[PDB]
Amino acid sequence: IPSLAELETIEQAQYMLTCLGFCVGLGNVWRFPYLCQSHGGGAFMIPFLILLVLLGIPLLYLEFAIGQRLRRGSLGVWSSIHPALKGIGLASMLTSFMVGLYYNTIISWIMWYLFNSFQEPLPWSDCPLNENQTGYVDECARSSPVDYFWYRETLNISTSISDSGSIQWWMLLCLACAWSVLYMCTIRGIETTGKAVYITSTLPYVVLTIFLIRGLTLKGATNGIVFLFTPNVTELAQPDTWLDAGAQVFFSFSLAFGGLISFASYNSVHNNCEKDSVIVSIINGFTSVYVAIVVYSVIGFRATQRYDDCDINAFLSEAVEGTGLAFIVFTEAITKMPLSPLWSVLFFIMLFCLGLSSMFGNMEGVVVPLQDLRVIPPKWPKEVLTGLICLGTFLIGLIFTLNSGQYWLSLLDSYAGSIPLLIIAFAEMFSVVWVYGVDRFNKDIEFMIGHKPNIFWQVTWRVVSPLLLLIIFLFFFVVEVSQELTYSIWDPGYEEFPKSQKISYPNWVYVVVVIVAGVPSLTIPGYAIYKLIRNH
Ligand SMILES: *[C@@H]1O[C@H](CO)[C@@H](O[C@@H]2O[C@H](CO)[C@@H](O)[C@H](O)[C@H]2NC(C)=O)[C@H](O)[C@H]1NC(C)=O
Repeated sequence: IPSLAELETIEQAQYMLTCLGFCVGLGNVWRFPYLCQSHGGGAFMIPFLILLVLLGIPLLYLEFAIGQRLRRGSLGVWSSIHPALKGIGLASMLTSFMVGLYYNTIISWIMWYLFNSFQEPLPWSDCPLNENQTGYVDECARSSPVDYFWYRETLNISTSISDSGSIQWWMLLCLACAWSVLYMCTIRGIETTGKAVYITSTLPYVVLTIFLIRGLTLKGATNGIVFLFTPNVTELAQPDTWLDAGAQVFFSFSLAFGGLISFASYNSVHNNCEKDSVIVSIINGFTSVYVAIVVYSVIGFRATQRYDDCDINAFLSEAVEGTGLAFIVFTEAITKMPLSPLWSVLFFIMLFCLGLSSMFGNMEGVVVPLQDLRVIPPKWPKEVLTGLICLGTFLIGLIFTLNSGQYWLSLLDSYAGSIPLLIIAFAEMFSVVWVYGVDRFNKDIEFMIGHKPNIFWQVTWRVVSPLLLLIIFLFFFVVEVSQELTYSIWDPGYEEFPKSQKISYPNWVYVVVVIVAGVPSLTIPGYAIYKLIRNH
């Protein structure tokens, strides 16, 4: 590590749009709303806000500050503190790959909808007629046409994770475009993104505002809004609610991934990373709540319309459930708009840009570290590494093109983007407070900011944050052993078809969990041992 001296000598609007790039993403617009409805609004929102202040901000500040200090990427930072801690960056890289795997699938879906958004009568605006034009399609009439276009016309979802059917070639063609668009950006887009984020980070708020204006003017919006902030104590006492809220914060802030550390690694040795952390954290949080208010306003409308056809509570709880919640909700909203096609295009364009940028940043979190690992003949240009990475991920991504793809994505998302992040977070915190030393840390921050971190930072970094990730971790093991795995299925032929049918995951589903959530979590401890033993 350089001496503080070595730094000061090696030293010799924008602020806000770079900051914006960190507050928006598919994690805040696609994942957040779906996880909320999974816990009945309030019971998720409340814990999520609590943990965004006690783990979010502290960890974010602790990331920006460590990478500003060491002037090294995530894989160099940890190895520098202590050599037996390379594992952290390695686990960071694995997690990044496992998220990019299904992040592109999301982006494939986004474009698909964009492709279908150039028709005066949008294809989800109503129900399709049977072969004899005798009535509406049954599955479509019992469910919503917006449900029908997501579940049948788009995904052609099966009824189990075991029933795979074929590969949805439409999805393939989009995913091919998504990966190709990604490869093109990785080769050149990188610099362009630095010049394009100025709109990609602003457009979201613009479009969301329009959708907020319509959402709040929809009958029943309030029913939705209040449901988002009235916690069901019983659910608020579930160890899985506090486990999911925990991971959501790390996924929204992009913490426990490595990008933020590398980003700060290129900041001035005197940049105030204490303000950056706060500003970014606040906006990122507002963004998620803002998106939830938009979505829940629409959910309220839909449910209220059914409580009218016929408590609203039950209706709201059974309005929209799953990963496609965002696609279904925002599409329903679009249908209720003048010249809908224009709005559909605007929305899918901004979502595609928000996704492309989010995915590009994630790709870096896989390629950069690999390059540093020096695991390839130097000759091989970054192109080779990137193309190879893209190709490999795309190949596995075909699992989501299957008719059971949605079931797969849900499974992976529930693990690949959860426990692993929690582990990395704790590891990082501990390594900086107990290995690197909190005292040294405080002095270094006092050298670049001028003052030592307040008591808040101290208590959070030393006790509260670590303790929280310990109890939440324990929860994970009281949930994995005290709750049989179950997933909802879309079976048109089933009593209360529109209702949810939570079936049990096959036994082979555990080998999947052990791979996605296990390898990255054990990468840190494994490497440590390797080094230690090798050290003797
Ligand atoms: C409030 O939340 C609780 C907690 O999830 C809900 O209770 C669940 O009800 C379902 C349906 O019968 C059961 O399968 C679960 O086992 C229950 N979980 C627990 C821990 O109680 C409840 O339905 C929600 N509704 C209310 C009362 O607001």
